[PDB]
Amino acid sequence: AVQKVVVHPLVLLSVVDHFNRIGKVGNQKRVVGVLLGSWQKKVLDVSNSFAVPFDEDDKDDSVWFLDHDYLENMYGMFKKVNARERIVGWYHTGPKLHKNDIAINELMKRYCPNSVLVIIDVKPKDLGLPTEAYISVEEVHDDGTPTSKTFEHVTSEIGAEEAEEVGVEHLLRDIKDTTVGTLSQRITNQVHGLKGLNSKLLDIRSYLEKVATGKLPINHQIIYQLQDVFNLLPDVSLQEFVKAFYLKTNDQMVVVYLASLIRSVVALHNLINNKIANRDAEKKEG
Amino acid sequence: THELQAMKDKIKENSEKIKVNKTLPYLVSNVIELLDVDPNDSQRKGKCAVIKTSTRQTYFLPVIGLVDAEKLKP
Amino acid sequence: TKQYEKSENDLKALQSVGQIVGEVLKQLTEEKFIVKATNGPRYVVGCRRQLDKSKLKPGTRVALDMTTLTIMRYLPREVDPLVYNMSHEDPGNVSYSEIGGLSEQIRELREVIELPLTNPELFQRVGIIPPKGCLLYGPPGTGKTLLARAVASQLDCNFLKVVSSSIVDKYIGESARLIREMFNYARDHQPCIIFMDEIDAIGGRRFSEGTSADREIQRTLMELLNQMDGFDTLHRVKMIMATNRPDTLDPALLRPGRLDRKIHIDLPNEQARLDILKIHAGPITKHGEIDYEAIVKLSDGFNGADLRNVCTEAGMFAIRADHDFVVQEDFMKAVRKVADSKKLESKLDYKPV
Amino acid sequence: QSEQPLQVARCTKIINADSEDPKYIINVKQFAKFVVDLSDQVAPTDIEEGMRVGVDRNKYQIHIPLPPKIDPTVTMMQVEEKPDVTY
Ligand SMILES: Nc1ncnc2c1ncn2[C@@H]1O[C@H](COP(=O)(O)OP(=O)(O)OP(=O)(O)O)[C@@H](O)[C@H]1O
Repeated sequence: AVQKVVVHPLVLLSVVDHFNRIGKVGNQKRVVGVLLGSWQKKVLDVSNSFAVPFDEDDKDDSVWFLDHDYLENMYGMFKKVNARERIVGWYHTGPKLHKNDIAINELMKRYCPNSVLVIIDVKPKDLGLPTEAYISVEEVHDDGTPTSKTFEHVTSEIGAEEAEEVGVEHLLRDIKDTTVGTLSQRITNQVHGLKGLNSKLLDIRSYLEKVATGKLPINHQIIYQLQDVFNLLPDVSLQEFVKAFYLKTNDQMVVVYLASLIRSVVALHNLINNKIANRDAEKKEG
Repeated sequence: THELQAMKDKIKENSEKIKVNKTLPYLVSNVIELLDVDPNDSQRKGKCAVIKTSTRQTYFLPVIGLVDAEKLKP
Repeated sequence: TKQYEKSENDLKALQSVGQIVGEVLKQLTEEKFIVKATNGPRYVVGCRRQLDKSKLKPGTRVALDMTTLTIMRYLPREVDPLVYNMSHEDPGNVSYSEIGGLSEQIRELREVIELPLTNPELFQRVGIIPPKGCLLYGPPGTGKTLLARAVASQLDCNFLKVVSSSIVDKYIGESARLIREMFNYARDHQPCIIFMDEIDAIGGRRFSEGTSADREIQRTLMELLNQMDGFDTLHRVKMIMATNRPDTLDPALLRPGRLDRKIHIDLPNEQARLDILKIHAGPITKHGEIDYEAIVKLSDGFNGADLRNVCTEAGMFAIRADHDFVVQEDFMKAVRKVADSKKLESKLDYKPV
Repeated sequence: QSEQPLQVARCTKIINADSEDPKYIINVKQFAKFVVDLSDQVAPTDIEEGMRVGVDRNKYQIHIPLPPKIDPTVTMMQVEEKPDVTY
C-alpha cells in the first residue's frame, strides 16, 4: 500500500493560507481540506490541493460535513488543468486527531481505495520535522475487540521540485548555505545529542509511567523488542571497548596521518609562495 | 440515471477541444509499431509508439489515443 | 455509461505533450549524458528519478524530453526496412522439387543451406569452413527466384529480402547504413538468408563514373565488400545474389568470399522437361488421351516461364474452343505456334544486340 | 491600418484530396499536409484538386486561391523576347 509520503511546502501553505481565512472570520475547529495527491510510484507525493469549508461540532463531537459540490466540480477544474493530479485523501492541521476521523475517511473511500490523511502544523513548535502522515488500515487487535480501524503512522519527508524554488528560496535570504564541511556536521552533533537524548529521557520517563498507570499499552511487543536492538551495545561503563580500543585509534590512524602529511605540504604551499610573492613586491616597490 | 446529459456535455466540449485539435496541423507523421513496458524501479504498464515527422524530426508519444494499435501495420 | 468518463479521463492524459527521440553517444558523468537526436544536435542533459541503470546502454536509442531533454524510456533501435522485407510470400515447399532440374542443383542447394543449420558438428570436428554465401545468376533457364524463394518462404520468420530498388533509396539518401543493417540483422536471425536480384544497375563499377550518382553506388559497394569479406563473422548466415551478367561485379564480387558458390542455371532438358510437364499438367484439365513426350519434343530450349504460360496459352486457345477437356492436338497447335512466335521476338540467344 | 491582414497569406500550397465537402487536404511548403476548412469569402467550388491557395495562419481557414506562377529559371529565358529576323 502506502509506505512513505512526500509533502511539499506549496501544498502545506495551501493549508496555512486557509488558516488566515477561517482565522480572521472564526471560529471553532481547525483547517480541514481535501488533499490532491500524485502517485508515480509506491512512494506518495503531493503537489497542490484545495481547501473546502468544513465544520465539526463539539457536543456532537462526531459531527462533520464535507462539501461534495465543491469536491466534485473543482476536481474537474483541476482535472482539466492537470490530468495526473487527483485526490489521494484529506488533511487537517490537528494538532491531535479525534475519534470521529474514522467517518471522514470511510465516507471518501468511494473516491479512492485508500485515503491518507495528513496532519499538519500551522505554527512550528516542537519537537522536530513537522506535520505527520496516517494511513487507514484494519489491524483488528489481539485482545478480541471487533475489527478496529486505527490510523497507522506513516513517515513523512519534505521534498522540492523544479521552478518552485524561485520565490520560496528567495524570500528567506537569511540562511547561510550550506556550509558543508565545517559548521554543518558539528551543529547536528550538538542536535543529535540534544534531540536524541531528550526523546530518550522522554520515553524512559514514559516507560516508568507505564508501571504506575497507563497499562495497556502493554505495548506489545514493539517497545522492548526494538529497545533490545538498541541494546546490541548499551554502551555502559566503561564502553566495553577493550576489543574496540586498539581499533578506535586505528580509525584515527589515517585521519591524523592525512592531517599532518597534507598540512605540511599545504604549509609548504602557503609559506613558500607567500614569502616569494611578498619579497617580490615589497623590496621592488621602494 | 440522469447524469448522462451532464456527462455527455463534457465529451462534446472535450471533443470541442478536439475540434480545436481538428484545426489545424502543420505537421504530418510516419508511424512505427512499438511495444514498451518499463518495470519500476508501484508499477506503470501500457504501450507506446514511435512518431516521425515531415520536418525530419522523430518524436515520442504514448499509443494513440484515439485510434488504437489494432490498426494498422506502420 | 461511466466508460465515457473513463475514456475522456484517458484523453486528459493525452494532453501530455509528446517527447523527442535520440541516440545515446557516451556519458561524461552521472549528471551529463551525451545524446544525439535524430536531427543530429548533441546535448548533455540530466535525468529524472524514474529511470534505472539499463537506460544508459552502449549507444542505444532513447527518448529525450522537449524541455530539459531528459530521457523518459528507452526502446530498441531500428530503421525498419525489415518488416517491409518480411512482407513477401510464395507457395512451397513443393515448388522445391517441382522444377525437376538440374538434379545436382536440387540436392546441393538443399545441403549448403539446411546442413549447416541442423549439423554444425561436421564443420567443427573436421575443421572446415562452411560456405557463407552463394551466387545464382540468369536467365540460362529458370529456377533462380523459384527455388531460392521457396526455401525462404518455407523458413518462415528467418529470412531477409532485398530489392534492387531500395539501394538507390532517395535523393541524398544513405544506403550505406542499410548495407550495415542488412548484415547486422543477418547476424541476429540465424541462419539468415539474403536475396539480391538484378545487381547490374546497383553493382556499378568505378571504371566509368557517371555524373554524381555513380559514387553513391560505389559507397554501397564498399559497404558490401567490407562486411562480406570480413573481419566480421558471416559464417553462420548464408547470402545469395542474382545478376544477368557478371560483367560489372568487378574482381571484388567475382572473387570467392563475398560471393562463394556460383551455380549457373541450366535450361530444361528433354529428360528434365518430362518432369516439369507433369507438374504443369496438374492444374490444367486434359483429355483422357495425353502424351507428355509430344509437348516436350515440340518445345525445346524454352524456360519454365515459357512452358507454363504457353501451356496456359494453350488453355486460352482451349477456351476459344469452349471445350473443358481438350486433346493435346489443340494444345500442340497453340503450344508450338505461340512459342515459335516468342522466338522471333526476343533476339537472345545467342546473338547480342 | 491594413497591416495585420494580408500578412497571413503565406504560404503557397497545393491541395491533394477531400475527405468531406467542407474539409480538404493541402500539401504545404512545410512538407506536411494541411487539412483545412474555407472562409465565407471563397466558395467551396473555387478550390479544386491541384490548386495553389492562400491561408490565414490565425484561424487556419483558406484565404484566397492564387493560380499564377510562371516558369523555372531555365524556361523563363526560353520565352520569346522581342521580334527578330523579319522576312
Ligand atoms: N518451371 C516453372 N514452373 C512453374 N512456374 C514457373 C517455372 N518457371 C518460371 N515460372 C514462373 O515464372 C516466374 C519467374 O520465375 P524465374 O525467376 O525462375 O524465371 P525468370 O528469371 O523470370 O525467367 P526469365 O528471366 O527468362 O523471364 C515465377 O513467378 C514462376 O511463377
